[PDB]
Amino acid sequence: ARKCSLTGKWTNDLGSNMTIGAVNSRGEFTGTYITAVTATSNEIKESPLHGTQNTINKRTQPTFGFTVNWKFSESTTVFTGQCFIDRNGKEVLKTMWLLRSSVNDIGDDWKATRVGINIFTRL
Amino acid sequence: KCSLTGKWTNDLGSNMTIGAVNSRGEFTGTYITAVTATSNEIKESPLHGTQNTINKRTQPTFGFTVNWKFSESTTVFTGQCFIDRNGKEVLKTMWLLRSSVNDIGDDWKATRVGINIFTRL
Amino acid sequence: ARKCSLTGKWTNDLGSNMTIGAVNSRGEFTGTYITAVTATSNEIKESPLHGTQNTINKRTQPTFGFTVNWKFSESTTVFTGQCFIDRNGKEVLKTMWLLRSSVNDIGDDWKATRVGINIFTRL
Amino acid sequence: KCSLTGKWTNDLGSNMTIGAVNSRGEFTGTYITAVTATSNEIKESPLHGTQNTINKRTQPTFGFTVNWKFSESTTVFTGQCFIDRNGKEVLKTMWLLRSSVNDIGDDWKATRVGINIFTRL
Ligand SMILES: CN1C(=O)N(C)[C@H]2CS[C@@H](CCCCC(=O)O)[C@H]21
Ligand SMILES: CN1C(=O)N(C)[C@H]2CS[C@@H](CCCCC(=O)O)[C@H]21
Ligand SMILES: CN1C(=O)N(C)[C@H]2CS[C@@H](CCCCC(=O)O)[C@H]21
Ligand SMILES: CN1C(=O)N(C)[C@H]2CS[C@@H](CCCCC(=O)O)[C@H]21
Ligand SMILES: *[C@@H]1O[C@H](CO)[C@@H](O)[C@H](O)[C@H]1NC(C)=O
Ligand SMILES: *[C@@H]1O[C@H](CO)[C@@H](O)[C@H](O)[C@H]1NC(C)=O
Ligand SMILES: *[C@@H]1O[C@H](CO)[C@@H](O)[C@H](O)[C@H]1NC(C)=O
Ligand SMILES: *[C@@H]1O[C@H](CO)[C@@H](O)[C@H](O)[C@H]1NC(C)=O
Repeated sequence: ARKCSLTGKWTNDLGSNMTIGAVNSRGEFTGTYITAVTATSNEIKESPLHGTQNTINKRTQPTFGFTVNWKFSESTTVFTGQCFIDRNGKEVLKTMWLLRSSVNDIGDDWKATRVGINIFTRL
Repeated sequence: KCSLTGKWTNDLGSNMTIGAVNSRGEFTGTYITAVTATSNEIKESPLHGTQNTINKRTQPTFGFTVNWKFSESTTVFTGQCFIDRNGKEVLKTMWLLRSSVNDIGDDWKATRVGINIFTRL
Repeated sequence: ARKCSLTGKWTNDLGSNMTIGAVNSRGEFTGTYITAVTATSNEIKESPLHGTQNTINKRTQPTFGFTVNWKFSESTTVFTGQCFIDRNGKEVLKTMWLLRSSVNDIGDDWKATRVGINIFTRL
Repeated sequence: KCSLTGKWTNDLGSNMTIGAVNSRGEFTGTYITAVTATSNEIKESPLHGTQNTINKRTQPTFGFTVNWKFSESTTVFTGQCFIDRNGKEVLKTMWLLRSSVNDIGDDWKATRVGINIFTRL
């Protein structure tokens, strides 16, 4: 088995691209995220992401999570998933995400959150 | 106006502290739990995230990741900080708890979802 | 303790009310859903729901699922959960839901689904 | 022109069938799995749902509930029926798997979520 590393350049079937840097010995990493599309009426810009990889038992397919701090809207996405060596020997990030929109009144909180799923593959 | 910095709790009986929020929107914090999805002994785990600063809002959205120290899992949270006129702050979140699975054909059952409100503790 | 039954009239935090009729031998039930808020701009009609309670091992706190076929929107909400006897001995539906919007292009499927959670309590 | 009625599969190897959809949008179908979250023997299971017929879309939304016959669980699916240039149909869906828990204090860990595409069998 290889080790499934988070570090490097990734893409998805939405055509978003994301780059993750070194993971430090606390599991932290930083990177950038450029989306191809958007839920808002706003102009897209690349954005920073920050997260961690779980290092408990030093697993080769670790779980992780990261936050995308969108720099062109009031939104936040969080991703969480696992870095897998797929059947064909490629590393793949299997993720799910929550997209939280900003709402003006707490009475609209019920509808502020979308969910989805994305595979990331090495670009 | 609404700020993430503080000690906070939820109805599961978890306590979370988040420290100061830097110019870039970043913070760190701790998360201690009382109930789990594992048999392993509970340890305090660290957390990192960001609050969105766009248009300098007073009820910002945010996300963070909790890096479990007692299991192989990872939980992410995202929500929005709501404040009233008395300055009562509440964090309305949803979360995803990703378990580790040994084989990729098990990925489908690895993700649990739920919501939690956090109150000032 | 008591059998937690879905049959009856319920309410939530959002001010929605719903009535579930009798549960049949197959665990099927039908009902109506009347909402006090939406994520559209139309006028609220009462909407039909249909679902099932799970009757394996005849649990007193059964899981269930149902579909709300919105009569004033091109959307569908599904709910799934468990009928509990709460701490205070009152019957409660603890549910999670997905709200699926119609999108016009397949490329926009990603953004079509919201998620939340609601307790229902007896009206 | 996108319709639910048919025999379907997904990448987990479950096959579903759905019957005719009546004027009231209702259907019934069956669901057979090859993998489960349970240790019990798989049995085929019934499903019930509706397609949304408002403004009579060629690509309607829908939801259904799978009444598991071999565990105490319920799964609900919701999505949209997409049909392409040549009549190729696909159902884009998302689901919630609700497990049974004994105490209300355990409600929080009871729901998993995922996504699946169904294609014609
Ligand atoms: C493009 N996307 C992507 O590659 N995803 C995996 C999903 C999760 S975040 C969303 C984009 C959000 C921009 C924020 C906003 O519009 O509020 C979508
Ligand atoms: C106590 N909890 C809490 O405050 N939540 C909002 C939910 C989401 S994280 C979960 C605890 C997970 C511990 C790690 C593990 O069990 O592997 C539960
Ligand atoms: C009122 N609601 C309610 O009692 N919920 C638990 C949530 C789940 S469905 C949504 C209402 C949707 C109306 C249909 C539409 O907006 O297209 C919201
Ligand atoms: C095979 N599956 C499938 O085709 N899915 C889309 C997922 C969501 S339901 C689950 C099967 C659950 C069986 C019941 C149980 O384990 O209690 C899995
Ligand atoms: C993703 O990468 C490709 C290849 O580098 C580039 O053509 C494309 O524009 C990138 N996507 C975005 C959204 O910038
Ligand atoms: C949380 O806070 C209260 C008082 O500050 C304390 O009694 C309790 O033990 C703490 N919870 C955990 C899970 O350690
Ligand atoms: C819910 O029922 C209550 C009491 O019967 C009533 O005041 C209210 O109108 C109902 N809600 C809606 C949205 O119809
Ligand atoms: C589903 O359909 C395929 C194609 O007919 C068949 O080989 C397979 O056994 C079926 N799967 C299950 C779980 O019944």
